[PDB]
Amino acid sequence: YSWDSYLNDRLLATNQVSGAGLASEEDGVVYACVAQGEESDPNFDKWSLFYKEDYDIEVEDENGTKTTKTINEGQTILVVFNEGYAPDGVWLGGTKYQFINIERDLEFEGYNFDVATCAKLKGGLHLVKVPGGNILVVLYDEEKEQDRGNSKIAALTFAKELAES
Amino acid sequence: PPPPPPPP
Ligand SMILES: [Mg+2]
Repeated sequence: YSWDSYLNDRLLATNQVSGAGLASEEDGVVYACVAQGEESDPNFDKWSLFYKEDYDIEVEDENGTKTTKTINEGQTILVVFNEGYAPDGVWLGGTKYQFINIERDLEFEGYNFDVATCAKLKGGLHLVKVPGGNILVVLYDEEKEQDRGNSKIAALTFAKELAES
Repeated sequence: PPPPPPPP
């Protein structure tokens, strides 16, 4: 019995999300995760969706100036909650997401949550600050007929469940 | 250290 069991039974089971993880608000790094897939399938790699140790990317600005940036993925989650913007976007598992929206103290059936949403090609993610100094990360994949709104409700339901514990 | 999962 672990966080995996809990994430799987309470959230992955909804079929509304392609993956879900929990990160500490201390560093924004995912410490537990689950993903849709046929474990095992020798070859599913849930962690590649949720984690990548620091890496440099090359960036070119509109002046054609090329620089190199070190991405710390955890910091890109924290910056959105801490500052209300993402200077470099939100990066998770080596994938860049566009920061689309944040709501603070969004009310969901008697419980209030800070919720951020980010988008990528045919999918996206939600970040929800949840009890016990944690951040929930939920992924959705529009190729799977999951959607932005339904995945958010799934995440919110799970968060409420946590709050209720 | 991660927290313990909630009871089922
Ligand atoms: Mg930038």
